[PDB]
Amino acid sequence: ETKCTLKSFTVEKGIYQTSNFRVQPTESIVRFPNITNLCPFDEVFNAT
Amino acid sequence: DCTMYICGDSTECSNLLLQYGSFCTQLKRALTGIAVEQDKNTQEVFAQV
Repeated sequence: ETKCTLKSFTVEKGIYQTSNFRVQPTESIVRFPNITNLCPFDEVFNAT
Repeated sequence: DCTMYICGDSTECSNLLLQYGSFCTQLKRALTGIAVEQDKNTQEVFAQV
């Protein structure tokens, strides 16, 4: 990777920065309020 | 870090950024050069004995 970054097949003595490390997320979470305000859809559809 | 700063986690943003070229190579090179320059200044100043 150091070779690939320097764009050369030979590397001299030293310290070289090559890439970045970052922990990838594990899973996704979605949060919303207590959505319970339902309309009278059923009360209208089942009306006599 | 160019990716983290400009785009972050956006892979499509990274793909769009890759079209701009080698700006970030120059950016990182200049930053590392400034770091090494500050280190060399500290050394030349305080390591005379």
